[PDB]
Parts: sequence; C-alpha cells; structure tokens
Amino acid sequence: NSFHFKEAWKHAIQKAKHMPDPWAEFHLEDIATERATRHRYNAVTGEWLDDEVLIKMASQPFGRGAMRECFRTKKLSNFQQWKGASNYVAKRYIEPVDRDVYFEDVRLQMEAKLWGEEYNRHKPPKQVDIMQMCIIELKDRPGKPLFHLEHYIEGKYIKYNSNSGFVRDDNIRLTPQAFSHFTFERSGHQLIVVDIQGVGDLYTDPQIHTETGTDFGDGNLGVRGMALFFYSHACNRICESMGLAPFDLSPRERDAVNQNTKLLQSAKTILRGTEEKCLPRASAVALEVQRLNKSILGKVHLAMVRYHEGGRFCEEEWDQESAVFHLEHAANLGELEAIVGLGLMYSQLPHHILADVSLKETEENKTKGFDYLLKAAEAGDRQSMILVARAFDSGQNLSPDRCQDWLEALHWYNTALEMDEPRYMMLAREAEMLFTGGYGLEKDPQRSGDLYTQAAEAAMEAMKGRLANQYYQKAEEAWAQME
Amino acid sequence: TEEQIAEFKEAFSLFDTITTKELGTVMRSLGQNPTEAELQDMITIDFPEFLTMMARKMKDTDSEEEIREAFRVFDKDGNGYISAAELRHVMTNLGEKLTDEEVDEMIREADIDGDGQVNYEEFVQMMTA
Ligand SMILES: [Ca+2]
Ligand SMILES: [Ca+2]
Ligand SMILES: [Zn+2]
Repeated sequence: NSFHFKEAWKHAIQKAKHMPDPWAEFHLEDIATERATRHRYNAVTGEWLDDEVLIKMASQPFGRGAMRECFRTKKLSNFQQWKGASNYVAKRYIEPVDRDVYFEDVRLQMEAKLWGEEYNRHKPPKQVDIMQMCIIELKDRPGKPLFHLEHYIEGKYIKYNSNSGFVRDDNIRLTPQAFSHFTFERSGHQLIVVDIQGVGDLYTDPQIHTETGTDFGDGNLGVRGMALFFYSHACNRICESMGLAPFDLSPRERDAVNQNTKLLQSAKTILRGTEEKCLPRASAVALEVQRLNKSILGKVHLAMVRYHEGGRFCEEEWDQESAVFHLEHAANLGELEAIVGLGLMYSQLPHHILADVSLKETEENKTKGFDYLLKAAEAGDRQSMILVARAFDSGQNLSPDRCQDWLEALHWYNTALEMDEPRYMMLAREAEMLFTGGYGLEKDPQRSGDLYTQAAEAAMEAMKGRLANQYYQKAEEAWAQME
Repeated sequence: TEEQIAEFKEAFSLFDTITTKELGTVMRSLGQNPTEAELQDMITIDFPEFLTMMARKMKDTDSEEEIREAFRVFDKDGNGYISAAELRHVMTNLGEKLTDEEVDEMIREADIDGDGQVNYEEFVQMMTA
C-alpha cells in the first residue's frame, strides 16, 4: 500500500528465520527451568511493573568485569519452544550490594534511553537507542538474588567513551560524543550521559553525571564527570548541526583536543541537512554569562581546576596555566571559591585552591585582586570581608586606584562580626579607629567606648579576662574625652 | 492439515451430530477453551463446516504468532517499540543493503503516531495490508 519497504521488512523476516541461534552450542534449553519475578521500570511514569517469568540460566558465568559477572540466560515470552526462546545476558554484582542498587541501575539505563529518544527527535544523522534493562529476582534461590537482564546483541562491542574522560580515537565515531554533549546541553547542564558503549548505536550500561551527584549510583561523578568529559571532548559536525556550544577549553587543551581533527574530518558519519537545533543551556562561558545576567558550568570549570591540580590530566608537569584559565572562567560564572582564590592570587596572597601557583605581580593584577576580594566580600565570604576591611583600614592589599576609607573599613569589619583572628580583636580595632578617627571617619568617643566594651565582653567569652580588663579600661578612656 | 483433520474428526464424532453446547464440548475436548464470545460468534454445525471453522481459527492464530515473531526480530530490546537504531542494526546483521536514510524511511512509513518508533499495532498494520 503506502509502504514501499514491505519487501524489505519481509526479506529481513525470512533471512532471520534462516539465521541460527548464536547460543545454540551452550544448550541453555537443557538447564533446569527457574522461576523469577521480572521488575521493569517506566521512566516517564516512574512506575514499576513486576510480573512472573520462567528463565533458564547458565550455572557458570561467561564473563566477569571488575564489578559484575554475566550469565547466559534464555527467557520464555509470556506473549513456547525453549529452543527459540530469546537470549539475555543476566548480570550480577560480584560483591554483595544493597538491593536498591539494581533498581537504581535500571532507572539510570531507562533515563538514558529517554535521552536517546530525545536526541533522535532532533533528526540526527544516525539515531541511537539505549537497550532496555530490567531486573529478575530468583526468589526460589537462597537469598532471593537479583540480576540485571538485557537482550543479547550480536555484533562488535565498543566503548566509545567512559564515565571518566576516555574517548575512542581509533576510527572515531561522531554520534556517541555528539549524544553525550547533546544530553549536557539539552538537560540545561543538569546531567550528561556518558559511558557510551554497545554494538553500533545500540547502547548499554551508560552512566549519567548529575549536578547533585547523588543519583544513578557510584558512577555519578557529578560536575567532576562533566569536566572529565569536556576535557577530552572535540565537538564534531553533529554538535554544530544541533547548536551545541563548545566547552571553553584552554588554548593548550584545545590543541590537544584538535590533535584528532583530521580524524574527525575523515570520519564516516556525514550530516544530512535535516538536523535540528537543541530547557536547554549553552556550554560556553559567554552565553552562560549572559544567562546569569548558581551556574553548573562554572562548577565544571572549577572541577577542571582541581583535576589539573590533582594531576588527573597530567601527561611532564601539570598545566597550571589551564588551571588558572578555568579558575577565571569559574570566577566569571560566579563560583565564590574561584573569586576568592583569584582575589588572593592576584593580590599575591596565600590561597587554598591552586596553592602552589603564584601569579606575576602587576599593578593591573593588584586592581584585579582587590576587585575580586570585594566581590567575594559582597557575596558573603568572611575571609574576603576581613581582607577588604584591612585594606580600607591600613591600605594592605588595597587597590592603588582606591583610597583608605575607615568608613568602608568599619562597614566590612562589622559585616564580618555580624556573620582566624578573634572577634574581640576586630571590635577593638573598630574601637581604636573611632577613638582617633581618620581616613574619612570622624572621632566618636561614645561609640569607641561602646565597641571597647563589646570587645571586653567578647574577651570574657574567650577567657581572655585580663584582655577584657584592658578593653574596659580603654572604653573608660574613650568616654573620658566626652565632657 | 491431514492427520490433524483425523484428530478433529474423532473429536467431533465423540459428540455424534453437534450443537452449540456440543461445539464448546468438542473445542474443549480438543484442548481449546472457547469463550462464550467465540460460541455466540459462530452462533447447528456439521463436520465439514466444523473443519472449515477450525481451519480459519488455526490460520488466524498462526498469522498472529508469525507477526509476533517478526516483531521480535526487530524489537531488539523487547521494550515494545522498534527504534530506528534497532532496525538499522537488524538490517545490517541480516545483510541488507539499506542506507540509514532508508531505515529512517522504513520507520517513518509505519510510524502512524509519529514518535519515531514502530509499536506492534503499527507493525501489524504494515504487515496486514
Ligand atoms: Ca525496542
Ligand atoms: Ca509509532
Ligand atoms: Zn560537542
């Protein structure tokens, strides 16, 4: 009728009737049949459906990874001839795990299947599909053991990427990497589907990194996993056909990524022209800086910083330069840790993140350091608030284009106190400043005595009784000037 | 359909000729279990006409089974839907010279609801037409 391919469907059907059972010589049919409860998960509804199935499972596993072993299984269709029963791989954790891990793994795979369908909806050159996976429970066995179950797929198995930065370069395929990057953008940076692997574009055992990093098991490295992906990820023709903004890599990182651009140009997957554009979000710091006008992408850049410092990306010395590049990108995206760290670094001050990295002193770097420290102070970092109070007070680390301002210094001291130097120290410093006045602040004997008495009480809290007595005396001295 | 005709003939002759009640008796005595549905469906009854009706049934059930097996050929993960990736994998594994756009078109033709996949209802429609 309206189908000019029915000949193709039927040709495939009969050809398949002639193909042999790839597991025939394992004689799973001869195995004693076992009862199992199959638990299946619908990811759109979040709903589980459990039914009863009959399975014949091999007594010994045929494969063993680091975490799981795999059993050849035949399962009868509740919709006859065991010889024609469908072949399944049944996976079990070698070491005993909490039962909920199996159901969480199913949730992970079914979510990734939803993401494959979303990617397909954007009319990609090659479509993808994450194989359904469910659980079978063998209640008639000691301890009612659980297994993952997936259909057996004939073909060359390939890991196209890992959940930790690996990318397959030998005959590099575009579609898996484009799919991972697509999930990153289309989810609004809330997740990325990696560990893309399977036969052709039938994927299995995928992993998902989420911003929270709490779901989808111990393989969810969170923003760290996103960073591992984007450190190695070279955007391809599919990424561009869908509008995927590249990840802002360092110039050196970009060169390392481009080392395979000739392979990408020689890849086999060619675009069709029908591809469609990606709530989504851009993987570029520019469009994200506009979006912000609090950012997962900034957390990814910060994770890149820490992986550079930790030697993860080290092949020679760790990059340092690229670490700073990504620290700046994280800062401009509002990661308070990055803003504090860059404010300390540009001010030549001891810093925690990238501690052994010292930036060259420039006057422009002095202004940058104080600006970052004031931003951090206005954002609530107490350390920066104290450094800015000290800068406005004494001029230490003050930007040359700014002036000592004891009004501003008092503002920041008191913001610190209202939130590793003791508190009586800052209270007494405010007291001194109001005792003499200066740098735009007028003498205030009454307030100086009030703050000296607050400092005396705080000293009393810290057991510094004799210091408290000195502070009470200083308060009396401040008040003695009045009248 | 010969020795099976002999089995059907013996089953009927046990009731010899036939009535509706008897029809249910003979269907159950042949292993079947007709719902009052199929009873009133037909819906007395001779043996040539009984052979004809039983042949009809057998044909319809065999065609249902054949189409379900055909679907199992392509629904590689048994989720109830033939994705484009699945049909591509199958066409490759069975040695067919269809391109990727051709596989997308094979799916599109049968995709009545437009979800980019072929459920079993759409598969049957494609096969029973
Ligand atoms: Ca399927
Ligand atoms: Ca459909
Ligand atoms: Zn990309």
